[PDB]
Amino acid sequence: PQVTLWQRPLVTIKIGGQLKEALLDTGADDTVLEEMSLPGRWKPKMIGGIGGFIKVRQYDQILIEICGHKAIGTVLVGPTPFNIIGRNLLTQIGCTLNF
Amino acid sequence: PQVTLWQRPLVTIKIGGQLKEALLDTGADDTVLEEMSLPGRWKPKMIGGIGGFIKVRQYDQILIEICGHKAIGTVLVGPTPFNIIGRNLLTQIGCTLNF
Ligand SMILES: O=C(Nc1nccs1)c1cccc(CN2C(=O)N(Cc3cccc(C(=O)Nc4nccs4)c3)[C@H](Cc3ccccc3)[C@H](O)[C@@H](O)[C@H]2Cc2ccccc2)c1
Repeated sequence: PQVTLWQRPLVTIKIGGQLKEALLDTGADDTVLEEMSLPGRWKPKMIGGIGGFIKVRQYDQILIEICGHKAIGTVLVGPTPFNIIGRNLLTQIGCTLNF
Repeated sequence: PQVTLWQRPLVTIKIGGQLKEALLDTGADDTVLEEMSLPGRWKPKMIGGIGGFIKVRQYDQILIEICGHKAIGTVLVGPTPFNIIGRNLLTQIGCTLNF
């Protein structure tokens, strides 16, 4: 759908049998999700943002349905204020930025 | 123009007589530029990012060319690692997110 930027672009995602709300985020290379339970294995990782670096658990390849659209990729779970869908999944649902 | 997100969506801005590149960031409510020489005076603000919070100078009423497009807005200048243009200016250059 087309989404204007007068408001945060949040979408509903279902991950892991749970529904979440997440921000669509063109500056983020990676999807980062607030602490939640996934089944399976993960790797420790660190990413930086404004403010600092956080240590995060890298899970792949997780199925996520974002709006209607299914995608599979790496998600990282950690101490983020908000669930962020970054460009690794945005490419997968065909998202463009248009001005 | 239409950007796909296989790379980071970078644009040239002209800000304060200086040419820079910045990231078009739908997740960022506020535009934050690395420290630079801006005239005029300002107010301290803090904003929060993913690794915590950063303290920045707030200038209002700043002219930016972002691609061909002039906008006038609030710019925070401070300890970011990238120049981010956020939704306060994105909305002025008429940016849409599309999937
Ligand atoms: O993959 C990532 N990093 C990797 N590291 C290594 C490999 S990959 C990664 C994934 C998600 C987010 C980010 C880090 N990140 C942020 O920290 N901010 C804070 C931000 C940026 C700009 C403005 C504001 C703002 O307006 N804050 C405000 N607070 C109060 C009022 S306004 C906030 C938000 C997201 C956000 C919003 C609210 C709370 C928390 C975060 C941006 O929207 C993101 O795109 C991105 C920007 C960025 C990108 C690269 C390096 C540094 C910074 C990085």
